[PDB]
Amino acid sequence: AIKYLNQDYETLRNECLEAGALFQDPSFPALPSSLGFKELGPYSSKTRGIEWKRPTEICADPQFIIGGATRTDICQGALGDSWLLAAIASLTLNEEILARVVPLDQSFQENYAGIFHFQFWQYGEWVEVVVDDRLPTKDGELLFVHSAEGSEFWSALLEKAYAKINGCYEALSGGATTEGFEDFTGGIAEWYELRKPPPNLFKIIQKALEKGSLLGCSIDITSASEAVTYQKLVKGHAYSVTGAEEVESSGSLQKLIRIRNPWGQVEWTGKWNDNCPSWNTVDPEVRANLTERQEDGEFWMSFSDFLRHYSRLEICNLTPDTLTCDSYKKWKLTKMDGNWRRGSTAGGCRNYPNTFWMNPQYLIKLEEEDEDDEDGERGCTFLVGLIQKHRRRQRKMGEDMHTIGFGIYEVPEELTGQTNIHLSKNFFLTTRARERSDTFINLREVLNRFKLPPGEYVLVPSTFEPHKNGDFCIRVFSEKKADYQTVDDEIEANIEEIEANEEDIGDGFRRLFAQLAGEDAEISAFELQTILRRVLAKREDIKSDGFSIETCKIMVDMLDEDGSGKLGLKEFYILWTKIQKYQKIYREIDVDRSGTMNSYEMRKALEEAGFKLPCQLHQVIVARFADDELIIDFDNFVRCLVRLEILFKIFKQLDPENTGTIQLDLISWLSFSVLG
Amino acid sequence: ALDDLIDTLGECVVLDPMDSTYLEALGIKEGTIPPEYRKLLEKNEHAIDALSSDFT
Amino acid sequence: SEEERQFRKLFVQLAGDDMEVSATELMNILNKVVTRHPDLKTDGFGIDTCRSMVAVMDSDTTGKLGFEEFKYLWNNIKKWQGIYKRFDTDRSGTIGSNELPGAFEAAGFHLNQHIYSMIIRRYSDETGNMDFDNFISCLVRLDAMFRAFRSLDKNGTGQIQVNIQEWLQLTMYS
Ligand SMILES: [Ca+2]
Ligand SMILES: [Ca+2]
Ligand SMILES: [Ca+2]
Ligand SMILES: [Ca+2]
Ligand SMILES: [Ca+2]
Ligand SMILES: [Ca+2]
Ligand SMILES: [Ca+2]
Ligand SMILES: [Ca+2]
Ligand SMILES: [Ca+2]
Ligand SMILES: [Ca+2]
Repeated sequence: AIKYLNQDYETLRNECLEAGALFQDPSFPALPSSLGFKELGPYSSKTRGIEWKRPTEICADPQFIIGGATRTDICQGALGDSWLLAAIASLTLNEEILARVVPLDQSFQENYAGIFHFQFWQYGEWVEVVVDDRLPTKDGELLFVHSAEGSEFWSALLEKAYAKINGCYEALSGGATTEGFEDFTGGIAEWYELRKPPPNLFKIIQKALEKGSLLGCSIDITSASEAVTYQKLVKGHAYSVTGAEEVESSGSLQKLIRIRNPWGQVEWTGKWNDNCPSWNTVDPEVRANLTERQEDGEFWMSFSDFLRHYSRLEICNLTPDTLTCDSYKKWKLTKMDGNWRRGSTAGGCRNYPNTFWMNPQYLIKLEEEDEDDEDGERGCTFLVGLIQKHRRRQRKMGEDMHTIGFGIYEVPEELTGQTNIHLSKNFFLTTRARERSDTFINLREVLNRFKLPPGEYVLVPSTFEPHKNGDFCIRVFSEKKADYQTVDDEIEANIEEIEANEEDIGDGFRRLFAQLAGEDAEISAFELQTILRRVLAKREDIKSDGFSIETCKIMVDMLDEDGSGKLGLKEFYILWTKIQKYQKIYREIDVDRSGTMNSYEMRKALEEAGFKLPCQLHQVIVARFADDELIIDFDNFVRCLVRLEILFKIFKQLDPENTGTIQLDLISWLSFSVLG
Repeated sequence: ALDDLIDTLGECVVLDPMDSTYLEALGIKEGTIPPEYRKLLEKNEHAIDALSSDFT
Repeated sequence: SEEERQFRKLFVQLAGDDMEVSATELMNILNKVVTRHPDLKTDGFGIDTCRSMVAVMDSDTTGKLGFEEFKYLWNNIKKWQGIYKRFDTDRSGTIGSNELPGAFEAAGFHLNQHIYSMIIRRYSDETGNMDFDNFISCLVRLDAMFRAFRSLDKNGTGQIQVNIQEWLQLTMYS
């Protein structure tokens, strides 16, 4: 798992029995802005009397878990994070996944300090987050989330761990349960309108539940006017589906289903509930194994009233497998992130052809042997999942989940033989999409299943309207036939280091070298700078800050094979051919003639230059060579392709036969990592 | 001459409606926050010269 | 215990209000401080070097420097400042060729003449002499790669091994 904010659990817990007492949190303040901004802000009346008390302080017997970490522990506090909370309640039905999120062995009595940890699925990686045990309490009792018995604390700390990843408590205000589910599972969220069930919906619930998937539901809201429905059902409110059973009550077979209300109080009325002599009509044998009689917000209802009353039903499966199917499949995963940014990459959907073509694009190879004829249709099954990163943390500024969705195009068979394969503005004006997301919706993730013939396809993710800023990532799940996979692409480069000798050099260059060098004969570092500025003030396109001297020196101490201070002919001829191509790429990739490389463009420029990097890495290059608007001017571009063409070059050759590994002592480690 | 150097850098219908939709985020209404807990929420109980200082 | 409270109290007033320090902001800061100290020769800190300072110091990778990051950086700059004026013995406002080995050793660093020369080739002006902003920019990344190395010398042997990833990660930072 990746360590969130790069803090470690076991290097904190160690650092107490050597430091003193109980531990605060630099990463995540217990100061009055680790809470809210507006509606629960630093001084909206609402916020006051509130105190960060540890479990030791408001509870003689501070426990972590007691009577298992079960679903009766989770009970909503003063915040609208039912969505997430419902998610937690249904998590505890699987024991051994709860494991992953909750390291159950924590205490207050062992080698303890005040720090805690949880693991979370986050936009494609598993991430472990640490918090301190201090929690928001007012008066005696707890305020946000709280247990059944009031000296159990795990579920409240988890809540705090989920706010930390989201900036603050108030940000957790509202969303979908599947946001929670996936953040616990990394699973595949299938949805269902309860107006339009598929046939075996009821049998799906049972499969799902058996299959250890995650389930939850909710009645939606319509504009204009009050909350609670008079059968006692909370409107616009996350509930957690928990039990699936069909049992013949004297007369007819009964479809029944167990839900849980995250309040932990207020169960539904009128029909089939808890204090209802319809339970007279059922056999005691499986009855006294399945139905209780106490208010915990948990209850049953007919599948009929369940269909009548609930609007939405979200489900999270721990595989891309569908539950309509009854057999397990093999699946490859392909991950890719990107950004929309107004001006360069924020395109809108196809409804806006003037911009649409400036979103990022993504290849999708559906391959011959992965074809099946299943379900009548013949093709390759796959799943696209587009998901907004970190949207919940821009809630401070006011913003929220955009309206997202995607479209798929068939690359024409004449591009088939190509890497640089980008799709034109006019291309989208002459070609309908081949497949596409259901709609565009303002969910955090939109993901559907597809089946197309083997071939190459472009994936175009977008908001509905252009000019919307935001980051995303994509999960593509391929169905595969078990005779491959375990195959993992890796960081590779591709030099083109040729053209030594006079034969390959030219008499033009030969003659023109003589000119520019002047007296000192080899071209100095200060000389190459004069050159770079000239071109910089010649080329109309090619935005640049200017080429610094610290960079030119670097260019010499790269092609300075013989060793001397400066650049001789062959040495310079190579340098030029290299700047020539860095330029051809920059040109060819700069399809909006900004004269600059945006995120996506960079990724494509690096690829055209031979490098093959993981997302983590592209994302470092960007974060390091890019200005605030997330863009790279020509000089940074060269600096970047230079540095990298060196790092790789230095790796190979220090590792000639491809032991994926290399070894360095201190002094020379400095001398590579800082210079030559 | 330098001019001559720089020259070496490269010589000189159908609509397809996409429909959208809007889904209300859950629990963004205060009517959804517990009664027992709604209770609690009311009630009630120069710039850079100090850096210069570090040099001399 | 005491100076921190009265230090943090005003890290904020220039952190902006995303609470973290930007490369542009870091620039702005520094250039504001040198002009008040004209006895340290410099052409000023350019954006690109403030980017890498933030890069190598950023370490929770929030892309910007929070308190413990900013504090650490500053504390070093301040150490290296006194080291500048001290080992600048001809009062030029630059560390010259011969002054260099003195100061770096003094900054805890231990090199050969070979390394020193090349440093001087890459970071010094024409005459061998070396600016202030350059001297700082330089020590920041010596300090980085030195801790990074440390952070892997678990064998204590003064000898670490890394793979393609790690290599790039730790060096795509200059
Ligand atoms: Ca329990
Ligand atoms: Ca009940
Ligand atoms: Ca010359
Ligand atoms: Ca630049
Ligand atoms: Ca040479
Ligand atoms: Ca561009
Ligand atoms: Ca800032
Ligand atoms: Ca930081
Ligand atoms: Ca001097
Ligand atoms: Ca300088």
